Order: sequence, then structure tokens, then C-alpha cells
Amino acid sequence: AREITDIKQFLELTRRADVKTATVKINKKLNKAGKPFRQTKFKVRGSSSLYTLVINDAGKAKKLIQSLPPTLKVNRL
Amino acid sequence: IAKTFTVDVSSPTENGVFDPASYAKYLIDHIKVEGAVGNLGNAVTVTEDGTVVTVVSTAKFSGKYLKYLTKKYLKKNQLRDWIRFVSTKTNEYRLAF
Amino acid sequence: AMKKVEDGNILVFQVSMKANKYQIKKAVKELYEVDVLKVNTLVRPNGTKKAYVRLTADYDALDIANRIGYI
Amino acid sequence: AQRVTFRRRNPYNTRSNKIKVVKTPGGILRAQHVKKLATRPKCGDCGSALQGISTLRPRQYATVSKTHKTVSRAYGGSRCANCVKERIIRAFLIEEQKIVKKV
Amino acid sequence: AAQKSFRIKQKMAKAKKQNRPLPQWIRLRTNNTIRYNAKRRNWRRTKMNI
RNA sequence: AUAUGGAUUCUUCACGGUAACGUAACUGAAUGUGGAGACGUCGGCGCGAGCCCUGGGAGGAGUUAUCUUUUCUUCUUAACAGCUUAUCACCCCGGAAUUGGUUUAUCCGGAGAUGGGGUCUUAUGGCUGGAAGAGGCCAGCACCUUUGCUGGCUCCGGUGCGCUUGUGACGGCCCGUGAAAAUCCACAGGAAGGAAUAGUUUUCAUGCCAGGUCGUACUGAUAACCGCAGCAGGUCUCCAAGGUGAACAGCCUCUAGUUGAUAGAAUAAUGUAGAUAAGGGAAGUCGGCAAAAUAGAUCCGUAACUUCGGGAUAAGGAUUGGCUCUAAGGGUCGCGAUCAACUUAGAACUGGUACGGACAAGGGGAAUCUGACUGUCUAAUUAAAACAUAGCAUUGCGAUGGUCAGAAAGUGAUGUUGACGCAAU
RNA sequence: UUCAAAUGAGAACUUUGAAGACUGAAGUGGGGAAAGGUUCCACGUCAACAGCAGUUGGACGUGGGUUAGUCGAUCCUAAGA
Ligand SMILES: [Cl-]
Ligand SMILES: [Cl-]
Ligand SMILES: [Cl-]
Ligand SMILES: [Mg+2]
Ligand SMILES: [Mg+2]
Ligand SMILES: [Mg+2]
Ligand SMILES: [Mg+2]
Ligand SMILES: [Mg+2]
Ligand SMILES: [Mg+2]
Ligand SMILES: [Mg+2]
Ligand SMILES: [Mg+2]
Ligand SMILES: [Mg+2]
Ligand SMILES: [Mg+2]
Ligand SMILES: [Mg+2]
Ligand SMILES: [Mg+2]
Ligand SMILES: [Mg+2]
Ligand SMILES: [Mg+2]
Ligand SMILES: [Mg+2]
Ligand SMILES: [Mg+2]
Ligand SMILES: [Mg+2]
Ligand SMILES: [Mg+2]
Ligand SMILES: [Mg+2]
Ligand SMILES: [Zn+2]
Repeated sequence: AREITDIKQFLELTRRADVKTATVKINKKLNKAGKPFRQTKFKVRGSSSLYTLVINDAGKAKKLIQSLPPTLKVNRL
Repeated sequence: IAKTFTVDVSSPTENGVFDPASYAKYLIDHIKVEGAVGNLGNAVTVTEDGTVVTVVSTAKFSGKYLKYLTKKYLKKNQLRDWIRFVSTKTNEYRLAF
Repeated sequence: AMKKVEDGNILVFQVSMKANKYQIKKAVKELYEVDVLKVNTLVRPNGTKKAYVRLTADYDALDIANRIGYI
Repeated sequence: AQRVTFRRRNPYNTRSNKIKVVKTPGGILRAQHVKKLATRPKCGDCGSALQGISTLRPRQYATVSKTHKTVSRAYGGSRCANCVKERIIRAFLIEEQKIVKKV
Repeated sequence: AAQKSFRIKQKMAKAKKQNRPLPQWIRLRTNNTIRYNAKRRNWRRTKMNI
């Protein structure tokens, strides 16, 4: 329901003491005129709202998964 | 900006009831471009190799037009009950026996 | 009603016409030592009250149902 | 060509039974009940609409922040700027005239 | 009539439970003279006037 | 219920902007004031949504003697949330006659126009999150079975006196000016309460708990209601596709729904319903009863009389198909380029002289009696010249009153009234 | 309205398929208000009822079915009581 764009505020949500699950969604989308790309969306299930972080860079998406806390439950696709 | 259209005709050809050469010749004499037929002025090129039929066009052409012409040729030889025009991927078609 | 027990994790009971949802939840916990997620009730066309009691995920409605004796 | 129905038991076209036709993710047309439109708060002196004040139904003002319901000035969410200006000028001039009438 | 008071529905429930034929074993009792249900009601013949 | 983060304070209860006002927050008791709730109808205009129409492309289906890059069909995005988006209105600069601006509709300006730059309401629209993982359309595989599995595509546009509906700014009308209360908020006021080794803010963010009781099936009618019934009667309301056409008319069709009403054979009289007639044309009859004739649109032409508004579609004439063309009437950009609407007028050609070709669709004129007109009544034999009506006139009454009500009353109607009123003819 | 098949002791009337038609969006379509009260759905079944028929049914017998903090009632006031 709410979209977050800052990377720093996304990491604190994963350890807000009220979050239990998260999901990773991969979408294959095209750019303005050329070849497609891989879009990754990180959704954090809060108590009252769902927070979604959308990044279009595949390289940065890999780093965020590694830094994701192990306690948080992650659903793939 | 020429688009490629490929038709796989191997399945009816192996039976022996379909002639790939006749099908390719039919498209040459019936593809309308900017009006009537016979105006394929280095705009529509149809090749043949015995297993696939490749149509390369730069003028007004579409897959729906290609299926429309194939069905007309298919019934002309009384083969609608056995052969069906099926699309596998985009701009890639085949004849199913 | 048996399909809800197997599939929906819901126990179906006939209850007193004077009982509200607070009393039904309290009675189920004390009689059967289970936890209740929510209670839905209706008045049947014959004049009796039916309650749909859904248990929490920590409990299974199937093993409680045969523990009571009905199946 | 797809036709819709009311989603409540009120079958009459009253003010509180207005609908809007929308298309759902399921690909079908369904009626949607809309509430009555709100009215802007008015000035207490001239009756004109107040600038900078949210337009909501009366009970919705209890859910929004105070900044939505006032303007940073005397008589903020009650009178408009021009009426407040006239109040200050009138108050000063009359009181000055009272002093010279005393003497 | 879909939106109905509790009094109306409670009387509707009572009429529903009374709409049955005579139990068969009643006719086998000693000195029985009841042959059928004389107070049977159907929705197409006589209204309840509730 | 309550903690944390943030904000504020040692200038105790925040700062910015000339201003309109802006923001994540940014003490406020009694009392007082204001706003919202909260409102008629009609007319044209602007904008939005759904629908309708249509182009390209990716799929599926139908037709194929011949023709048809063709005919039909799928291509969808909720509540909610963030950013953004406006007619009106308002603020600052400036100071107008050679008056300017301006709506379809002529209203506005030294009480400050035009113009330049700003602020605001968020109906509404756009992007993003919700959300493609859903739904929709297809292809390829297993298979008595609990029955699935793997794949692709789901895209980009155009048009409007169109239809339905919402809304905005306006305009016409009244001796008619077109509810109330619960409930919610703001402001004025300043009673109290608060800081330095510390407190307040639950109108900023996040987190915790709970939300009872009754109704909820179905019909809504040529079979579920009422008429003695499974009765051609009666009974409130929402959604509304294509063509023809002015049209929610009539006629044909798509979606969806029905195909129900005792049947078979035969075709006498008399019927009921629907029709046509040579010549004459109301001679019929109490009486033109019934039927016929007229009928749309464009153009020409139109009397007595009149309250000057009408009479009037008066009367009386002409034209109407199909096809191939011509001319005029626009938008957007830098005189050119480019794109998109049915409206009107005119000309050749063509025919068994037909053409509002079905459907749809006024007979008219000269006078007399009577009621001015629109309106109203004898449900189930009388719709009228009867009643009502505006207008006119008469009558009573200044409240300790006139007219009227009640068994009585510390009782009522006119009266939330006051002679331009009320009451009685 | 017609043909065929299925079911049945029995079919102009039940079911399925095929064909021909109609309502023609102010409908013979899709929902509700008042009113009715189980007529809704399944299984079994045809003495009576459906002014012919009946294997069918709003019939007969036996059962199943109506789930709300957000839709209404409940709260407010109107003429009035
Ligand atoms: Cl009911
Ligand atoms: Cl006869
Ligand atoms: Cl007169
Ligand atoms: Mg309930
Ligand atoms: Mg209401
Ligand atoms: Mg229902
Ligand atoms: Mg009845
Ligand atoms: Mg004759
Ligand atoms: Mg005569
Ligand atoms: Mg005679
Ligand atoms: Mg006549
Ligand atoms: Mg008259
Ligand atoms: Mg009239
Ligand atoms: Mg009469
Ligand atoms: Mg009469
Ligand atoms: Mg009279
Ligand atoms: Mg008809
Ligand atoms: Mg028809
Ligand atoms: Mg039934
Ligand atoms: Mg019979
Ligand atoms: Mg019989
Ligand atoms: Mg029965
Ligand atoms: Zn003001």
C-alpha cells in the first residue's frame, strides 16, 4: 500500500520487532525503447501496512538479499 | 525495420500430402501490397528451403494476413480437415497435421 | 458441516438462543481446552442458533472433533 | 452492454443511494456506491469559502491533523483575511475616536 | 419481507415444525380414533394472517 | 490502553513567506461566537466517467466456385495510499479614454481593469504502490482416477451537437424564495499546568486489545403478493447494445431468457377480427355512425377577424430514388505543412414517371348556440352548457374582538396572525 | 412449432441434440421495496392437484441450506403521537 524509495529506511523496517515475513518478486519488464531487464521488488509485511521497495538494477538487488537479516522470513516469487 | 515471418511445414511435408514449393509460389502471387497484387517491388521476399517458409517484408504486413492467405490456399486444395495454422511463439508459426 | 471441520478448521455447534459471541467463545475454551480465532452465529429457520467456531492455527479441528466423538 | 445493479437493499435513487460504474480487475462492470460530496467551510462574516481549509464531511474533521483545519493567523479557520483586516482597522480607528470624544 | 422482525421469524419457525403428516405409530395405539392431521397448512391454500 | 522514535523548551508552550499562506508535530478549562450537517425547479454551455464508434499489432474462430490484407471474438485493473493535477476565488507589483477586457448567453474595472508574477479548495484526471502472484486469451503434455503439469501473449492509438450519468461556473422564474435535530470542527477568551540534569505533546509516526444483539434463503408476478384460483385485472423503483429515423416512436438484430396457453382432421351456414371493389358519390341514416381521404421533410404562398399576442401547418401549390461529381463551412503547428468532423447548396447521368416506395404519419372551409382560457366531478349507464378559476362587489371585526370547536376545563382552530389581515357570501 | 435419440408399462407435453421462431435494453433480461413464508436446493416418488396429458412440477414424502466492528435495524429529528 505504501512505496518506499530510500534504501536506508528499508533496512530498519526488516528489524522493527513487528515484522515476521517478507517476499521477493521478480518481474521481467522492458525499458523505454530497448531490451527488457529484471525488476526486483522487496515487500515488507508490517503490522498495519505493506512496504514495497522497487529497484531496477540487478547488481544492487543481489547485494540487498545478502544483507537481508536471516531471522526475517523470506518468500521467493 | 523489416520483420521476419517463419512457417514450419515439416509435419505435413513428411506425410507427402503437402507441397512446400506450391505454398511458397502461392504467397508470391497473392500478397497484396499498397493495393493490388504484383507490386512486390523489393519489399516482400518469400524464400523456401523445403522445411520452412520464410517471409521477409518491409511494407504493410501482419501475422493475421499470413494466416488469412494460408487458409485460402489450404481450402483450395481441400486440406482444411487435416492441417491447422498454429502459432508457437510471436511471428513463428507452424502447420499441424 | 463436516466439510468445514476437515477443510476450514471450523467447528460447528448448536448453542443456546440466549448466548452471545462472548459466552460462546468462553464456553468453547473451557469445555475443550482450545483457542478460538473468531465466532460467527446465525439463527436457523427452525428457531435454533448455530455457531461457526474457527480455531487458531495451533489447533486442528479434525483431531478435536473425533476426540469429542463425532465424525 | 453489461448492466449493473444496486449493491444495497435501497432500490430508490435518493441522495444517499448514488452509484458510479467502474471496471474491476476481473474484467466486468460493477456499480460502486459513492458518498455525498463535501462542502467547503464558509467565512463567518461574508459567507465566502475559506482558503487553505480542507473540504470534508463534518465527522471526517476529527481524523485529520489541525494544520488541515486552520490558517496561521488570528481567526484562522473562521474568517477570511479581508474580514480580519477590516476588524483590525475598525477596532483601532473607533478606539482612537473614543479617546478624542472623552476629551 | 427479507428484513423481518424477530417476532415474525419466531412464529415462522413454529409453523415450519408443525408442517408434517401424522406419525404412523399413533394409529396403532389402543382406542385410537385419530386418522390424519386435521390442522395441516400449506402456503398455497390458507395464509397464516400473521 | 500505553511505550518508543520524532518535535518543542535554559527567550519556556515551533518556524518560514511583503502578502495570499505553507509544514510531520508545533500546551488551552469555564464561557462565547461561527462553520459544516443543510436542501426548489427549468435552460443552454464547460469538464469527467462508463458505454458506443474506429486504426495498427499479438492470439482464437467462421466464410472461401468466385470475391473479401475480410466477418466475429480476447487484449482487464478495486477499495485504499504517496506525489501531482483546476474553473472559481484571493495576494503582490503597477495605474487605465485613442475606454479596455470578455461569455453561446454583456457583465466587470480608480471601491484599482488589462498585463507580469504568485497563493489556494482536490470534484476530477495522470504516474507509482496495491498488482499480476490476480483475472482473461491460447499452445504443448500426461490421464478410468484424488486429476493436474509446463509454456507464451495480455501492447500502442484516434474521434464526438453521440448516449447515460456525475459535476462546475452561470442565466430565467415566484403576492411560491423552496425541513429539522443528533453529530463533528474551528476561532475568540486565558483559568490552570509546566524546563536544566529535566518535562509536556497520544490533533506527527510506529506498535497493543476489543468491537455485542436482531435481519440476511427465494419469488417480486400472464404461477411464489391482492382479487374465492396456477384469474388477459391491480401493485413502488435502479441498470439499458447495433441499424433505420428528429426520436426511450414503429420495424429488424446481438447479449440474456423463453419456445409456455388441450390437441388431430375438415374448410357448410351464421359470426368475431382483418381486407378489396366496376359506375354513381350521403340518394343510406335521428344524425356521415362506421369507414375512406389527408399525413414526414424542403421551397413557394396564406383571408376575414383580433384583446395586436394571434388566427396559421389557415386556405392553396411544387419537390423527394439511385449513381458520378462540384462548391462553401475547421483544428494544430512553423503563408506553408499536416490532421479530423456530417451539414447545406448546386450539376450531369440513369429508370416501365418510380422515389417520406415497408414502417411511421393533420381532412379542410363558411357559420349559429354556449362556457372566457389551462383545470375538476357522478370508481361500475350522464365529462357537460355542471363545479372551479383570475377579475369585480358586498358583509363582519382593533384582541376584554370577529367566525368556528368542546360534556366540562387553569380547554381549543384561524394565530409562528393584526385591516395590502382574517372570517362570511 | 418440427425431426431424432435417451428414459419409461405407457411420451403431441420429461431430458439431451438438431432445426425453425419470438421477447428486441420503457425486454418475456439482470436486481430490489411492500407482501408471502420455505415456495430456495437435493434425493425418493405420482392416489389427489397442474379444468388434455404427465415419467415433469411452486404437488407428495424425507432431509439440507441464510455466517457481518464496515450492508440495514439500532441513534437523530419531520408532520404528528
Ligand atoms: Cl423470508
Ligand atoms: Cl363467414
Ligand atoms: Cl366572454
Ligand atoms: Mg448475523
Ligand atoms: Mg437512509
Ligand atoms: Mg440473497
Ligand atoms: Mg394469493
Ligand atoms: Mg366503388
Ligand atoms: Mg337524406
Ligand atoms: Mg330515407
Ligand atoms: Mg367517425
Ligand atoms: Mg370550459
Ligand atoms: Mg398545456
Ligand atoms: Mg359513471
Ligand atoms: Mg362516460
Ligand atoms: Mg359556472
Ligand atoms: Mg413483434
Ligand atoms: Mg423480432
Ligand atoms: Mg425448485
Ligand atoms: Mg388434468
Ligand atoms: Mg392424469
Ligand atoms: Mg409436501
Ligand atoms: Zn470574510
